[PDB]
Amino acid sequence: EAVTTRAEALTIPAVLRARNLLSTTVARTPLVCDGTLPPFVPVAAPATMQTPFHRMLATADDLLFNGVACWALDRDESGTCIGAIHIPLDTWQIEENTVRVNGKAVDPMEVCIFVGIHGGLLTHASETFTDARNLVRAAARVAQNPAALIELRQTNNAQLSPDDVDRIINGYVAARRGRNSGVGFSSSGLEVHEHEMAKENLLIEGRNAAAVDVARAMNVPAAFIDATVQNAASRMIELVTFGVEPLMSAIEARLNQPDMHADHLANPLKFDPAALLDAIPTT
Amino acid sequence: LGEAVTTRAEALTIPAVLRARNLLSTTVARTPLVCDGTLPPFVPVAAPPGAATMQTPFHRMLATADDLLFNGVACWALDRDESGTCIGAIHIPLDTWQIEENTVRVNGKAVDPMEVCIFVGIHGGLLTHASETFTDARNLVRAAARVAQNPAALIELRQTNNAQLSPDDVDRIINGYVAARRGRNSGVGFSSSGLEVHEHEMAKENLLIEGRNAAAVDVARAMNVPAAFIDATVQNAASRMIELVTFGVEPLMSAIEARLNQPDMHADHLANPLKFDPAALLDAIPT
Amino acid sequence: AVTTRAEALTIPAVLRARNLLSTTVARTPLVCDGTLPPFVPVAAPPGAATMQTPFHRMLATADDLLFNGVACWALDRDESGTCIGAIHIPLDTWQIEENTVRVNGKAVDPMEVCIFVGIHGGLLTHASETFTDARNLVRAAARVAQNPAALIELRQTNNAQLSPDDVDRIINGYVAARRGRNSGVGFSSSGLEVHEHEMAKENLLIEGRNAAAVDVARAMNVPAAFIDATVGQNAASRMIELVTFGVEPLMSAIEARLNQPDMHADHLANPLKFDPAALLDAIPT
Amino acid sequence: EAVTTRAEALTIPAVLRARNLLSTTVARTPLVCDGTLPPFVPVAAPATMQTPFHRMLATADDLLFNGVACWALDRDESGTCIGAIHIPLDTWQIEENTVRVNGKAVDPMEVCIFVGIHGGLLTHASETFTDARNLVRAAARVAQNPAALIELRQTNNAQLSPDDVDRIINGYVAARRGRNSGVGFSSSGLEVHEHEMAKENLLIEGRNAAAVDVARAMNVPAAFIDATVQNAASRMIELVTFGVEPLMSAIEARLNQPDMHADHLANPLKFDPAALLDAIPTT
Amino acid sequence: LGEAVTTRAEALTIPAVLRARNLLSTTVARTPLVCDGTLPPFVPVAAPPGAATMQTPFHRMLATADDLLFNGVACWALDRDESGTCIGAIHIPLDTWQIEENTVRVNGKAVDPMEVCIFVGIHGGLLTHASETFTDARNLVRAAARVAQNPAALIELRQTNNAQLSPDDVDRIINGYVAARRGRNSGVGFSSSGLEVHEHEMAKENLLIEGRNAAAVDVARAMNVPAAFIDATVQNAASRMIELVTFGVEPLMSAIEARLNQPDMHADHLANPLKFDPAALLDAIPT
Repeated sequence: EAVTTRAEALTIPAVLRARNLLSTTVARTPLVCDGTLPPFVPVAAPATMQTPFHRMLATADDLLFNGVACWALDRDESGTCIGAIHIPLDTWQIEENTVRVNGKAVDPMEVCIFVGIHGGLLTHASETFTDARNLVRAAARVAQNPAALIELRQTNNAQLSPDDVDRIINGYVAARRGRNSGVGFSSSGLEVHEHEMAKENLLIEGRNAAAVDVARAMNVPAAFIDATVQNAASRMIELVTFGVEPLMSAIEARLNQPDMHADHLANPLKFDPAALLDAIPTT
Repeated sequence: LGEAVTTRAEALTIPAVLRARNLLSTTVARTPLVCDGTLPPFVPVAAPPGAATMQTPFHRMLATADDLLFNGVACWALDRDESGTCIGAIHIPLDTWQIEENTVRVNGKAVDPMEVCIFVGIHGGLLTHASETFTDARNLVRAAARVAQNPAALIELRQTNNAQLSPDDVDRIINGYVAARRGRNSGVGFSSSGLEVHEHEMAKENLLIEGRNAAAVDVARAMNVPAAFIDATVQNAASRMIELVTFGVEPLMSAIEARLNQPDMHADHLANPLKFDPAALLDAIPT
Repeated sequence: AVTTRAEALTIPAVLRARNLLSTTVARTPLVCDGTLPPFVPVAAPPGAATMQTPFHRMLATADDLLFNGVACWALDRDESGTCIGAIHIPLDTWQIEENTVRVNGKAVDPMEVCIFVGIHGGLLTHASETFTDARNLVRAAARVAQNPAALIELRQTNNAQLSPDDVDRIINGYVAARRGRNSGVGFSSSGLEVHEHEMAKENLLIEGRNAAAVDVARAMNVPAAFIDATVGQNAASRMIELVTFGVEPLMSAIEARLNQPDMHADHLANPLKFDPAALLDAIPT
Repeated sequence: EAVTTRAEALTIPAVLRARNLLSTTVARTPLVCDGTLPPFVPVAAPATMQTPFHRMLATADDLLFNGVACWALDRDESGTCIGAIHIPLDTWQIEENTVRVNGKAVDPMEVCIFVGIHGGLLTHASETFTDARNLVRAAARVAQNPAALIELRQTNNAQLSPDDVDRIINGYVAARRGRNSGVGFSSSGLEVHEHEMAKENLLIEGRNAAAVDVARAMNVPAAFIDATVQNAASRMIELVTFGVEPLMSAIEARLNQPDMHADHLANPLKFDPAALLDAIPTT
Repeated sequence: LGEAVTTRAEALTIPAVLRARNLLSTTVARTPLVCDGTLPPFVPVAAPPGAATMQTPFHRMLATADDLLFNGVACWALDRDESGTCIGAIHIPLDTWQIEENTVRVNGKAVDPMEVCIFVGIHGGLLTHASETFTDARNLVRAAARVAQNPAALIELRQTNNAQLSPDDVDRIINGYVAARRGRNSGVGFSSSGLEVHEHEMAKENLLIEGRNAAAVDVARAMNVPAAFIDATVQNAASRMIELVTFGVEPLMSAIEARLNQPDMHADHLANPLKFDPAALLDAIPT
């Protein structure tokens, strides 16, 4: 019941909330340059269009969850890359040293692979995500059924077959699972005794702790996802400085390599977070 | 996993570790290396244009910060040309190099000292020092998962009666409870006559609640970051960054600088030393 | 008991305290009104794969002084007899038998080493109990959080005749279950009852943990707020705070040694000083 | 198990922390004078060198712990004292009126003895130090073994030899001391009963109280050693004014006597705490 | 010790006493004595250059403040030369002088009144007045040491059975518990059949906790210092010093001044009185 996939991760609201603060901001922020902007920047797909926004957003998710991302390049201008589109992770892999898209081995120059700032959440945060999800599930089982263990205790001296008891147990299971709105009959001398009574404060406290741990794994501060432990421009600056900016740096790094942007040394490509603050309306 | 936390992978599954790591290593990685003289070729170039090691200078530093933090040492494998001038350098993984006596071996083959640059950290690595506190940190979360719903570690089945019971009779009810405790039959078990279940070893919820936070602060401490930085409980971005840099990152940056400023790496270290530029991080912050 | 540095450094507060102290010394320049003594910029001579940088010499020296109260440099002297390089050497490689110093086996000329003397006899002597306590306290909480009972009693209720081995294996049953033998299910056989005694005091453990940490800070001459301990500012202030009370005592000890004729000829007129103001200049604006 | 020695005192972190705040500051602060500084000020040992820093530090510790300190003087200049080195306490003593170093009686002018501001901590603070140390030891015994007294209570009517019971007791001792992870077997009718259950709050509260009492004996304010009940320059001033300055006054007193500094009346020797504030870096 | 706290040595083993003492007596000692006229010879000179009483003027005042505080009186033995002008004065211990009728005796030998100067304090000495509160103060700490681990002062061994037991039988189990209570056998004792141990006289932890602080405040009160000054619970250095001087020390300084400003000690007291200069203490504080 582990959380091993993105789909599963995204069902944890903290994960989803952090992921948008992070991915969305990257996709929102433009790439910028002194001198001529590489043609792939404003153009993804010239069949199925993919907007530049979506290319970045997709890329930002890949790097976060899986630690790696691939663009498919259209280098036309003999040499230069004039478009790139994001392509899903299950659509490429790296064999020994070769790279293969759709199972067909590809020329290295057809492709741009990104490496992230670690191996990806699905590798490192699987445990914490699993805990965060489970905890909310624990609270729902136990809100009303606080005792994990129920004992049916015979006090008379009748000898009952295995089957007899299997039957006795079954009536109380139905009653728990809601039959007759939770009324059960203990037949003759039997007494129910509840054991392993849930520790309420630990579930409560643990829930926030889970939320803080998610914020941690995801590199956004806990206050940002309303986990308990400033104007818009302040928070965005804060979010960018400690949260988003490391993905941006990894992404710029790749992009500023000779295969993508041959004038990178003198005129490096850079994300422009300042653009986001300018979009903020003025009081 | 597992038992103790002894590998980097295990540790990074602890969110406070991963968060303390991101703050430390990514800052280092983002921070430009800078010189009043002409800048050394290796600084802008990690992997050369044509290879299957597309290591960027950012990932080179990042991996290095990590190596230093967890293992206490790091290696770059230098590309020296025929004049002996290092024109690029890549970080290589710890498991691919070593030192025997005075010999550096990379991939099992001894190598010229000069083909390599080895960095010594600020201690012996968190994998040596903080291994116990990481185990504790991770173990605490798992206990709370077990414990929250099943607080009592030990169940006793106690006979209160002289009732004749075969061992098979007992085996049977033990199994039914064992099934319950794994959650089959919706937690319901049966106690034959005169037999009573008693709960023992009830967990201390407060110990576990405080312990969790305490575990976090101890991770913060081992990793040389303030606990409020990882949201462990005890202003603007520019101040937070200065604080992080001043006490968290400068020791690592200082160590890296130290090594880079030796003559095999930067000959002109004395007149024009090669320094990280944290001011660059602040300029990047918008207003 | 915690008797070695290795063990000490597994206490997070010890590590944290030590980084702030030792690394801060290491980053601080030794500066001179005259021209610099040649050993200051040079520790290990030029070399090729790894070597002791001057930063690491100081770092290593700071630790030595802190944990053991003394530290040694192996001096490199020119034909004029002045130190033009100094390398920190590990403590398990030198001893001081008489007024005579030996490194590895051999006795050595006083002029080949520089021995520093710290501000006390070292945490490893003075703070061994606190370190031990701090460590054991964290381990206690880990045992205790799920097994709060210090003593379990298995009480025989009937008058069956048990044998030492009978008893012996019955305990083993419980030790087993306490390890998780049938989901921590044990069977109390109509003459047995399990009783828990000596329930752990959690507050005293929760408070004691913080108390331990504060004791560590005290021992290491750092404010408890710096290692994030609790007791019922901008980077610049903290550095100053950390330097004035935290680190200046070491620097002063190290300065005293360095300001001697074997090390620094012009010390009377132009003494060698650490320059903590450099640490503040480094802080971006 | 009393704390009667310095070594033992220095194992109490509060004692150690106070001692450095106190001794270290004195050693750090220079001696100063209008007109010519006595030659012994900058020079201790011209065999085993002792730095001036160490001379003061050593002296400051002696006066604090034992209330008394000795320098060994090298008066060369026929009359004047041109060097002094600190010498350990077990290296000198005062017989009836004579002073003896290493068992050999010495000329009074070979020696400079200091008297402190009281008889020394090892005399007055032995009890408090003993309590402070013990308290932490109490908490460690009792964290997990809160009951000081354990009773093994026979309920059957068997007559047991002294030896029998000696044996019974022994099994429970092992179990306490950790054998079988604290599982013990009470054989037949015996019941364990725990008595003298530790008073938790008193150990907790008492610990801080111990720390405050140490601060008290040592003449530093409790906040300074992080005991629970301002920029650098403020605290140093505060520390100097009420903490260090009394040792400094005792030390100046001796030094400003004719045997050491013959121009003391017009040009008295003085500690210069202001030097410490000047060393503080400027924001 | 002991029983009551009756000697100065016992009292000084109480940290609040020692701290209140240091603040009071050392301030007095550090504070210069000062005159608009020419300054009396005795002020700069306690012990002359050649003697085995190397008493400095600082220790002279210090000892005197102490004498006054604890015992209510102090003596200086004056060195008067043949003109009768006092050229130096040393403090001498209380046990070496006394007054019988109108005669002062030093070391058992009557002496000329003029060879001596005796100071009268502000009360009869804390050793008279505060003896009970010092006992209480010290006793409170010891109780908490006993009590913390062994809260119950009295153990009862109670027989619940008509069981025949020799006195020797009883003596035996009493001894085994007595051993336990001293900590032999790791606190474990044995109760023979029908015998039960019962705890009685459980200490009140709060009484002891509050009592401790209360004891401190009462020490503060007896010694004329504010409790926050000894960190007992209820700004800058210059203000703290003024406060201490104004209410704590000036009465003692005032008393000493009084005596010094009589004609046998300072003839010109009227025109140019001899005054302590607390301002000097403030000037010594750096900025």
